Amino acid sequence: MNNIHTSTHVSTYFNEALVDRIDTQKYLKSNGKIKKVVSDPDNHYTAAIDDSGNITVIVHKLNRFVSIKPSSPATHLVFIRNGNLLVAQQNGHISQYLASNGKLTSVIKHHNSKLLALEYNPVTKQILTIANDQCTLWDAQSFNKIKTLFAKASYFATGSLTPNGQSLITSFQDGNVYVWNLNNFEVTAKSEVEENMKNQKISVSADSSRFVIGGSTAYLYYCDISHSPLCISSFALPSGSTSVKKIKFTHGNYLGIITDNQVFYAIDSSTNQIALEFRLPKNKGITDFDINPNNLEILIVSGNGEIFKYDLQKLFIMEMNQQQRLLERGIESSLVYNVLKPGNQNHSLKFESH
Amino acid sequence: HDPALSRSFRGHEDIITCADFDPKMRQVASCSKDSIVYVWNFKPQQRPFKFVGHKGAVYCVKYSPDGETIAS
Repeated sequence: MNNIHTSTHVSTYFNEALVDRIDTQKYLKSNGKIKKVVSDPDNHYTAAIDDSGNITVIVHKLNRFVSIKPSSPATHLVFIRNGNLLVAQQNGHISQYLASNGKLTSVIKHHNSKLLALEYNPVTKQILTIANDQCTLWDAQSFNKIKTLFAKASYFATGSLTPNGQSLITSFQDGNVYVWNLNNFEVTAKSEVEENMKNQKISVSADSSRFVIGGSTAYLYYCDISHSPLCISSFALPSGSTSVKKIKFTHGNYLGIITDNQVFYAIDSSTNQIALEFRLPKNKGITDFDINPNNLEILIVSGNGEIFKYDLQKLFIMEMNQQQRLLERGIESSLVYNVLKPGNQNHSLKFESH
Repeated sequence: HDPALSRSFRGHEDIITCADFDPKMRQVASCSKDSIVYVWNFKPQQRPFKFVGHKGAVYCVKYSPDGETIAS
């Protein structure tokens, strides 16, 4: 007594104004549900990983899908300018197929890890993989390597590239977060931190003035390059938070956060406040999503066999309509949101970077 | 404002240990102390489904919150 169920915070908005239908029965033949979406930086191809196999790529104009026979699920997919798809498999290998045919072109291996987190930088042609104790970085063509950047001390936790700019940010098991000179194996930017975060990814804004750090602990660390240290502040999250699995960025001030309390959050960095708070069901839970950064169009695969076709601006205006009616009455959205405030220095991930 | 015993689930040969609900309002789940669980709906014309398994006692049944799988 009395927990919060079912799909009351997800399908209830996501299906609000659809212009098409996902004929779910077309895609879900498994005794099972979609657990993750691995996806296209160009958003449209949203592949569905289930608990069965044949990872598919769902194509949302055709109401058809790409069937890529092998069962091996991805940690993430990268689709690029020329029609190719790179699949970072959970099997330790990254398999590239032509996205358009599902035809294998190459496999990248170097990683010996359960995690091969991907990020793609379309302006470097570089694909980065976060795995084991390193960052393998390579030409997006994915037939060679440029180099691997390494953590030779405490265990590597994670890292990410800047997609409409150029940098690599990585971190340690001890939360130390640092920035690399992408062409010199050089860490120019270093940190010493108190929050030790396991199971983290560092999310990078496309023009990386802004960064955020997730992890095994329920705290988020925030960066702004206009100020020193790059990581300036951090703070605790609304009650019930546990750990954070993923954060993505948009062109607005926004972080899209997947928290393992099975609630999606969206945060506005100008004060670092939570605009959106939306939960998913048991099976069929938070899966993952794609974004059009300038209207925040969302291409989310919900594990329920629904793809939305909702966006953050519509979900925001829904929340902001509540507020606009009350802005007329003086409501402060920062508190409505849960704006979180900077604390002390002894639990921070403060980081200097140039 | 009545405790309202309404209409019982017929059968359930002996030995009853639990019940739960499918929030369609309602498919009722229940279970016995030997080899059987049941799931059925009212609108009494509906016939219940008798599940076979749990050759030992079934202590409790609960539905997933959406009323889909019945756990036993």
